[PDB]
Amino acid sequence: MRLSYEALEWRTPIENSTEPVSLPPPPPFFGQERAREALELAIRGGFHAYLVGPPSLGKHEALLAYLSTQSVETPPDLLYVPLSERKVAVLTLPSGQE
Amino acid sequence: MRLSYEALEWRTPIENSTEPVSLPPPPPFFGQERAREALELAIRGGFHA
Amino acid sequence: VSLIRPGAVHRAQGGYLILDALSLKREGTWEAFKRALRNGQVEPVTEPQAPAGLEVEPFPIQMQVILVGTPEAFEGLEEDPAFSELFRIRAEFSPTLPASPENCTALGGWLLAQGFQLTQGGLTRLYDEARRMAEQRDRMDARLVEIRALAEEAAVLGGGLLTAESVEQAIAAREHRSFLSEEEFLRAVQEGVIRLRTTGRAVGEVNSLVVVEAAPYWGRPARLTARAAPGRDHLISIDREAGLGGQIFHKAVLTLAGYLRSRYIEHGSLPVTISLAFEQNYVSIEGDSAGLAELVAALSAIGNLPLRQDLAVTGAVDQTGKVLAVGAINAKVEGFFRVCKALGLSGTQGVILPEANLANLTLRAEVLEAVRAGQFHIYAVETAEQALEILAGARMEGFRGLQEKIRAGLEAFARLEEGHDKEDRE
Amino acid sequence: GGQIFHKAVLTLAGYLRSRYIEHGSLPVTISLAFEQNYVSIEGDSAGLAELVAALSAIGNLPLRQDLAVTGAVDQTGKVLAVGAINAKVEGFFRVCKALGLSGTQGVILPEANLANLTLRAEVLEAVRAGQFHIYAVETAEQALEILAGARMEGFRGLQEKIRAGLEAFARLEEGHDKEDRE
Amino acid sequence: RALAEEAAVLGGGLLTAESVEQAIAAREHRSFLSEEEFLRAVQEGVIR
Amino acid sequence: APAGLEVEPFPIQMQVILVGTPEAFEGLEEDPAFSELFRIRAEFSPTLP
Repeated sequence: MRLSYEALEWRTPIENSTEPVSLPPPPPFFGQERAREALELAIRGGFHAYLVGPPSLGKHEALLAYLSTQSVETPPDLLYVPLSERKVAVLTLPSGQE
Repeated sequence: MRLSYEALEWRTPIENSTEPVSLPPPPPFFGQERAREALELAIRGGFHA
Repeated sequence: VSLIRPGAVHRAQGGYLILDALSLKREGTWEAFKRALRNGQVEPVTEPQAPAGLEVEPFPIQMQVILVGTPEAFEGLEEDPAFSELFRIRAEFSPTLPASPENCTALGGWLLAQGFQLTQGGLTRLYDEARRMAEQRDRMDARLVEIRALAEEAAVLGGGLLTAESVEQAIAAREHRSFLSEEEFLRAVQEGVIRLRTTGRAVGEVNSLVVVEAAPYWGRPARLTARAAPGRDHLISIDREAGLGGQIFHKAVLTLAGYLRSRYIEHGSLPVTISLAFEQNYVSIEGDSAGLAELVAALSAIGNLPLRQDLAVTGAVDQTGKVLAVGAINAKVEGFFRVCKALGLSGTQGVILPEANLANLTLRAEVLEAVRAGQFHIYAVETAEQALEILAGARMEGFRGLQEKIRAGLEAFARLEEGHDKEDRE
Repeated sequence: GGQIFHKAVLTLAGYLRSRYIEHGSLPVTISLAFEQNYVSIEGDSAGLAELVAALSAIGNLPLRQDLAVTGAVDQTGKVLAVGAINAKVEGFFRVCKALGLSGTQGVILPEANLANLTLRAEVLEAVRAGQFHIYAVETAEQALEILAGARMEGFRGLQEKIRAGLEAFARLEEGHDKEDRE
Repeated sequence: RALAEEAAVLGGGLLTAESVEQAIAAREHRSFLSEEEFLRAVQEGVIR
Repeated sequence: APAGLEVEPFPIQMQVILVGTPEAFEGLEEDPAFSELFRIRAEFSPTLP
């Protein structure tokens, strides 16, 4: 059957192009709800996780933007302490104690 | 069909062969407007091309 | 103790370690890293030629490891049952996002956060171009890096402001920079080196649309031919049997043979052997998906039907005759429209593509404006019968219809083979 | 690859089988061989020379040796373009001149290559003097009728002569089958 | 144990039936991408 | 040399313009990173009008 223009016209109708537009930035992983929910599960539970997706998806950018917004309990300070010149143990301390 | 000499004659008709030519140098990438415009875009925007 | 240089693990305590599985298999460190995760502990690398070293107690690991990579890069790690044992959570980034005005506003906000200045028209045009790059009308491409690069190019051409016209200029420049192969093709077609009939009728010759894989994405027409000979039911696809291809029963060849045999049973022996070939090469063939062009060309050759060369034919066909979707339909249609334009539009050229690809059709604005002008008619079909009826112009009904002429041709081939078999018994 | 199909062989077989359906079970096997080697074969395109030689062998057609032939052909019979038409035409013209031109030496090249003919000054001068001839063809029928010197249809029509040769092969095979009854 | 962990995180401290259902649903939903694409293609008519 | 200076990496603020035959870039074009870094393609048409 012979397709008409209207069934073929897919360009969104341009209304105005003479003024700049200001919009709030969208939340990280916008329209990517699967990744958001999986990351929330992997973060609250502290599970290891892995992101998959086609290249050039900005996985690194969006992931780092989302992770920085997360708040985590203050990590303890971990540091190598030498009990001798051959034995070096690992010492854990409250935050800011090292 | 037998092609005529006129149809197969492709050499530019040589008019003068006795005087030197004086022509200004052509713009860089002459006849390569695709490459020229691509490099224009790569230069104004500072992308890696 | 003071020469211990902290690595990745020594900085993510209580935090998140973001890794690249591609690197993990490229540097072969995945085995050691997986062992460390198993142990929940790790030691710094010790040089095996320094006996006077440090027996450092393994550094404890308390952190979320979040691997990052492509779906292809993770099969190299999914063999290990420990891999699914460690990383229980898989977050799959959808390659496409729902193309809704909310997502358009989100895209605009994201671009503004990137530092671009764009007018509303520019945002609309970028959103349309993203939808086209995803090659579906209602799913915009999620590859925000590519959208960011396209916006960069449009800003450079627009002086800094992503006005709509700047975005069309950037898209046109993107096409134009990698347009050299198509420039050579069109120049050859005009010069007559590559003669593609874009006018009139031809028997057995169809103008298929192929994507060159001797080059990046560029749809261009290729004149596909099919000739019928009286003999066996064997179907030879020359482009799929140019070598080490006749010992493999290609799914496309068997699909065409099945449709042809089961569609016509009054001579169900299929007294006709069909030779399918492409004029010239630069033609890349799937070899696993029979093309609607091949089927219609074979049917025209069998029934001696003059198919229109005006209308290109694309689509993957199933043995029931149900025309399936084909990847990169936009490139094929744009290529054929370009070739028609170079030879000049006669107002009758067009493209026949499956109805399934209707949701994949996002054509360049030139093609759309040509369509609205009644100069380039996009025909969508459901089954091969509709496409054949459109090419021949006539229907499957009435006296001297397409079905009747195909039956007559098969009958002529059958009687010729019967006479030949009479010669083999006398 | 003596057990591997070739695009050239399949192309020629398809053309020949399609063009003569009154003997669809093509009764004749044709051997294509290049006298002398130094012949570097494309192996991906069947030259018009191969097709016209096969046709003359089928129909017992005396082809003119004055004219060379070049060009690839599809399985429909449409004479396509080939690379470096200049070199081939110049080579044939040199070979003709070394043996002495007679004004009937010539080349059969596809009209597709017309946008590539950049022949040397000597060849162009020979053409202008009517000593060397370039014939441009589009379909194998035109090249065959040019070489054979007669038209496809009518008295001693080349199509009719090829049909007669194929019918002779068919009747010979029938006579051989007469011995297969025993 | 892994599924119970996932349920506990969604419940916070308890493996209630709702938490187990949510954890199983999330297990299906995280690797649901291929089937999501398949169903979207079917609805859009790309695959009929 | 175990006396290596802890040299700070030198920042890069330049446009890299690769040059080579279409054959040479076929190997590099395979990489998903190459298309991400070098995205302006300047092609030299082997013929001019």
